[PDB]
Amino acid sequence: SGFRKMAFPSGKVEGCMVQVTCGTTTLNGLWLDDTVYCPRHVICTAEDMLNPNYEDLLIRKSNHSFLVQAGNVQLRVIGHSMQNCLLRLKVDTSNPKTPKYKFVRIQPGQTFSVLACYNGSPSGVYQCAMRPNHTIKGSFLNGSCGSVGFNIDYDCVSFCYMHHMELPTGVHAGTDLEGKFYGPFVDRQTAQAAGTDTTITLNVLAWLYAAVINGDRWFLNRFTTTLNDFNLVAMKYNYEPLTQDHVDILGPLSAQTGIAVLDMCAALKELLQNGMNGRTILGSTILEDEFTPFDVVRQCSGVTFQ
Amino acid sequence: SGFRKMAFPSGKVEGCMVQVTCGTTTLNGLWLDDTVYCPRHVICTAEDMLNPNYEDLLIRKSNHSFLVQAGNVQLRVIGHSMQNCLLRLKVDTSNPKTPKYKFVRIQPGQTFSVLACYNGSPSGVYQCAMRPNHTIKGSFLNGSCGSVGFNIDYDCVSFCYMHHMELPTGVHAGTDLEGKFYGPFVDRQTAQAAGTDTTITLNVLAWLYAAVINGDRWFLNRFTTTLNDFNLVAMKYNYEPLTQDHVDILGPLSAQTGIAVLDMCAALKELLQNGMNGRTILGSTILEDEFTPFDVVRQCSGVTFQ
Ligand SMILES: Cc1cc(S(=O)(=O)c2c([N+](=O)[O-])cc(C(F)(F)F)cc2[N+](=O)[O-])c(Cl)cc1Cl
Ligand SMILES: Cc1cc(S(=O)(=O)c2c([N+](=O)[O-])cc(C(F)(F)F)cc2[N+](=O)[O-])c(Cl)cc1Cl
Repeated sequence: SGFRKMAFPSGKVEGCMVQVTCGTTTLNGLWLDDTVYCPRHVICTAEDMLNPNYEDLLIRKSNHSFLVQAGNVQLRVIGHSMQNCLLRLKVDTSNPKTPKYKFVRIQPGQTFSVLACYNGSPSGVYQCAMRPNHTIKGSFLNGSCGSVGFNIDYDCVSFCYMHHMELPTGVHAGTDLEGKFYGPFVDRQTAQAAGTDTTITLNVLAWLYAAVINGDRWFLNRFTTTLNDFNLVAMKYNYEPLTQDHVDILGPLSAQTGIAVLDMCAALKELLQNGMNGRTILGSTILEDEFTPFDVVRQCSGVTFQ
Repeated sequence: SGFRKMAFPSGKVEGCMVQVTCGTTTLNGLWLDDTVYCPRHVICTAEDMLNPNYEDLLIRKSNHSFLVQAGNVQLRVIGHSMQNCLLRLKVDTSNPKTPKYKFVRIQPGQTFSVLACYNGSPSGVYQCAMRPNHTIKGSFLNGSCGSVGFNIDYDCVSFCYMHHMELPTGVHAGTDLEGKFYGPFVDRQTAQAAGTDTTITLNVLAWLYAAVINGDRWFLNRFTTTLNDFNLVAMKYNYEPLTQDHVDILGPLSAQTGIAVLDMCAALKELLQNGMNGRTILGSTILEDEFTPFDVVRQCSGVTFQ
């Protein structure tokens, strides 16, 4: 029993973190096989960040412009290229600790683990959801950029995030491991801001199913609702519209608990209109939206506490 | 910016997790040098758990009664002893992945990282506080016992918890790595229950300092208080009494933010009596008590957002 925001064990990623230095700028890189990945912003100087032309800044560099440090060992760069907002540095040593991996572009609403790192040294690990507005509420200080986000699937690490910037509201933005930003953000100093966000409806419903699996039914009711009537309430409370696809995804959780998805939606509607009346759900006084259906099935028992 | 419950990177502990089998019972063990540590409950049968005599159950075992599996490799037990509520199995191979480590007995209020494990395979990692009533609000299913709790100090892993049981309220209990239980619990099936708990005052104050370091001052006020007047309010709201030692510990955070500890206590008192009036603190609608002063200094910037 219990229910916590659980991260994936981080060892397989820890063995991939390196330090990349260009000029006066140091940040983190990801070393897989004979390639190091890092934010291309490493090549900017303290006067370059307003309107840096990365094509122009990079042509002016050589392989030995880049210092890559793996622990106390210095790796030699024998090649370099730009891929979107990342640099790819070829090095003369293949990472012996390379795990099985893939690069994936995650969808909004989906969760992953972040290994926060400074100067190539892992510092902490925590779970994050990709917000609908394509930012994450991370925890990051200066020098964290190049820290990565991942999920682990058996022995395979699916890398999905590399950190690049903090936005004015203190939330965070970055790219996939192909260097394409999540969201409309750019790696230069502008007036960019997070767009308005919304609550991840599918994840709140997932979490209500987790609460029932863990033995709590207090918030249920005798009503049902149609998708459309639910969605009228949803927009009132700044929730994502629920779709038939989302209803289908909740099938397994619905089967395990014997509660119809649209009946759970009726419960949510009531929670939204009436509040929680001093009560908690899985320890929480608020409706949580950073657990996916997948996250609930991973962590919760396969047999419910009836 | 941001503020999250951050766990320590778990790789150094992942390389220490093994599977221990005796009879029909399988659970997790911790392999350091040539010793495997695990809960002594591994030697009970399905009819032994009411009043097992572990001295009696163990004398009846040999070294080959125990099957220890490290990944796909079988370790051979060449010795065994009981230390309080743990077994210590000597094996014929020293763990090549042994990190620098120590065993520590943590105090209530203190936090650590849990590496949740099943059948010797790490599954997830999350941060926990040792409650004043000596339980933890973990997330654990059948087969998690022998999962460990730890803190990491440079390259040194300080092991402080090994998991043994779930109590009737769904909270968790275990021992230090000398096999001594935290709390009055015993490793047998009885009517034992968690005693009443209280909020960790020192940690709530720490977290209020974190909120100010991160730029938020809304909850402050123009008042101060004495220790004694604060403590009158504290017992009303089921908070730990604040002591001069706790005031002294908050010194560094007090200096960084320019807010006197007893002035922050006046703020807490007001929060306790008046509520949060629809507002949040570091994203939270409630007062959080699972971050220590140490945790705040580890994660927060050393320069406050004035
Ligand atoms: C990719 C990257 C960006 C920055 S940044 O200078 O700090 C930065 C950037 N940025 O990416 O160039 C954009 C923005 C904004 F415009 F999006 F707000 C804000 C910041 N910032 O936190 O000062 C730093 Cl230091 C390091 C890296 Cl690796
Ligand atoms: C050390 C240990 C205990 C149990 S236990 O059978 O599950 C157990 C124990 N226990 O430790 O013997 C005590 C209590 C209680 F009395 F404290 F409530 C409750 C349980 N339980 O969750 O069924 C299991 Cl399976 C595995 C281990 Cl390694």
